[PDB]
Amino acid sequence: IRLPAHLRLQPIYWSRDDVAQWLKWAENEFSLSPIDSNTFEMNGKALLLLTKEDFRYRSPHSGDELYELLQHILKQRDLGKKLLEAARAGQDDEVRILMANGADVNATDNDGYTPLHLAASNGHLEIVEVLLKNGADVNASDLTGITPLHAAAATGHLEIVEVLLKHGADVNAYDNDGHTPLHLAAKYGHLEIVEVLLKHGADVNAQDKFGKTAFDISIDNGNEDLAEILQKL
Repeated sequence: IRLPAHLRLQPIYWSRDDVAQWLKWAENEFSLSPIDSNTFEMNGKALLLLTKEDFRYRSPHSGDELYELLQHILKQRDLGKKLLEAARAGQDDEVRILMANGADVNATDNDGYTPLHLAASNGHLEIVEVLLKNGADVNASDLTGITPLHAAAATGHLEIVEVLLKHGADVNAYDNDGHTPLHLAAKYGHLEIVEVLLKHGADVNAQDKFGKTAFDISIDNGNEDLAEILQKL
C-alpha cells in the first residue's frame, strides 16, 4: 500500500476526478479487473459515506478490495496525525507504539513537517534517535524547504544537530531563500552549533536570498559575539 503523492491523501478532500485517480492507481497496483471510471461518480466526502455493500454493488469485481483499500488509506493517514503530535510533546512511548502499528515515520503534515522536523524543534532527541532507526530521511524538507537540520540549528539543540550530521544530514542544503543551517544558526545566535557546522562542513558561499553570508546575518542580527566570530570566519 504505497500512497501515491498525486492523491492528496485525504480522501475527504478528494474531488470527483481524484476518486478516478484512486481507482486508476488501484486497478494497476493490485492488478484488478478493469474498473469503469463512472463506477464512482462522487467526491471523497461522498465516497466515505458508502458502505462496503455499496462498493460491492458498484464494483462486484473489486469493490471489496477498493473499500478495504480505502479503509487502510484512512487508517495509515490517521496514524501519521497521531505520530506527528506524539513527536511534539515528547511521548517517546507513544512515538514507539504508533510506528509499531504501521505508522509511516516519514509522514508529513500540511506544511510538510516530518516527525523529524517536529521532534528536533522541541528538543526531543530521543524521539529523533528512534525516528532515525526507522530510516527517517533527515534530508526531508518542510513547506519552506527547511530540512530538520535547519529547524534544529535554529532552535539551538546542538546535540540533535550532531546526531543529524552523524547520519549524514545535508549540511550545505540551502533553504528556499538560500538560508543554509549556518544562516539559521547565525540568525539565532548559535555559536557552538555553528562551530559544529563548520567542522562538519559549513558553507558561507551559499549566501541568503539577500546575498548575506553567516557573517552578514550575524552582523545584521545584533549579537556582536556571533558577529565577531562569524566575521572571523
